[PDB]
Amino acid sequence: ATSTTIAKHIGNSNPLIDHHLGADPVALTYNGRVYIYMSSDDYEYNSNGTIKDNSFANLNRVFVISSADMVNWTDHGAIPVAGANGANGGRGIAKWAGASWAPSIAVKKINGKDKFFLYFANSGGGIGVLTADSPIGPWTDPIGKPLVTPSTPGMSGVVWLFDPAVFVDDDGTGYLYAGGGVPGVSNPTQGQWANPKTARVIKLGPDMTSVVGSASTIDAPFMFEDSGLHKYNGTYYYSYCINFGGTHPADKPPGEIGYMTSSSPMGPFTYRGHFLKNPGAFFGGGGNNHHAVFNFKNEWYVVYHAQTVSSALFGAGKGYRSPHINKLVHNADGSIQEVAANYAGVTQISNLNPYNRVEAETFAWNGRILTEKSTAPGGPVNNQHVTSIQNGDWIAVGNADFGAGGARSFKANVASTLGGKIEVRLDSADGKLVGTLNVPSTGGAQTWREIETAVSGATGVHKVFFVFTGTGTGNLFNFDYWQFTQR
Ligand SMILES: [Ca+2]
Ligand code: NA
Ligand code: NA
Repeated sequence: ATSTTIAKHIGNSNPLIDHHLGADPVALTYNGRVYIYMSSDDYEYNSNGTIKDNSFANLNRVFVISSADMVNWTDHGAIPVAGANGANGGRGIAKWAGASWAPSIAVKKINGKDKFFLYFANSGGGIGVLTADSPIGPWTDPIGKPLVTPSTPGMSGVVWLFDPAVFVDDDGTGYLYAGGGVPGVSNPTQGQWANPKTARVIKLGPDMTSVVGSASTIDAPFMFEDSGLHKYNGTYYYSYCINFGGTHPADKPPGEIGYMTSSSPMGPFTYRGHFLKNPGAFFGGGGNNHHAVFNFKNEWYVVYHAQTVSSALFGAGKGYRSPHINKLVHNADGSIQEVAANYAGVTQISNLNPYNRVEAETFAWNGRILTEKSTAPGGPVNNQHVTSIQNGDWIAVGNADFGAGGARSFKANVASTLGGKIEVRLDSADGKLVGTLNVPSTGGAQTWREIETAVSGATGVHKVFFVFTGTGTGNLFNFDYWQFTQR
């Protein structure tokens, strides 16, 4: 192992991923996994190949990752949401939409079957929705145009119609929160900064792809954007990013996450405080806040973004964002403690079972690879592979539990022009070697073979490193999935 981690260091849980970016995160909790959906931040370049500032040109897909344990993330690749102005190569799902910003996600049992709803902002041109039968798709546009526009009843007054947050209440009723922006265009008055009145909540129909009645105004003081709704102990918590303009009182600090409570999902809400400081208060690279509060495996957390990957790569954040998660604490009086955002992040909550098929694109740490959609036959929905593997690169999983009996062998599905090796190491990238898998020439980068090799010394709970070596300079092989066999 020679390659180093960009930003997510071995033993640390933030950022969630660093092999690519992901902005404006939101969380779905579903059947033992947490899925994070993100805006498709990707590095933009000047004509001479130098990095430039993010201009949101690439924000036309939704990136999806998931975890059972908060440390190992499965990369589910990208939903080609926007389909206007070319797609997505003609493959965009929402043909009327040029962008898909700031996704929100919901699940609802309909007709005794779980259905999934992905919402997004078409820049400021309105909020759309796609549906699927799985949290990872495939996705359908059941409407063919925005779900909500400025002409939706109650939506008049919204300056920026974006950052959706959709909540399915305990009675099954869906609610959409959206909006932001500050009225008064170039120079808002002090009062316009303090009460923009651009936050909205609208009740959704039973089908989650229509609205009922009109939108209500949520008078979020110093509203900016980044609506959020969670429900704790019977109380609804509307959270949002506070704006940066005008003078601000001590209790409504610019750019921090504010929150309000109500006994009803549509209000009236009462301002309670703030629980997340600006990204730059904790990290390198600065940036504006975006967040979602969620309860996964019976603990409360907040997913948010920071510019921690671009900052490490370039020495400035340049508007490129990455996901983070930290614990969120409610007090006895229903207030929320300041979120201690950091790199350490959340300690692994359960072990990984190495004896099932584990996607190669399920990993906790990596020393510089990429993931992309795979040509491998079979595999889960939107199956990816690990690629851009050069000599010295590696990936690692946290706390694989080999058990007392330990592993007998190691299988890997690979595709290779020239061939190479996978070293299986415990604890560190230079750690105990338990096996070496010889990757043959398989016929090329799109011809797959599952290879098996011996393992010994793999018992109990360890980080596991897959260290890639070979003589070639470019790409040694593509790596789809692996599996250990029990002794
Ligand atoms: Ca795979
Ligand atoms: Na959001
Ligand atoms: Na690489």
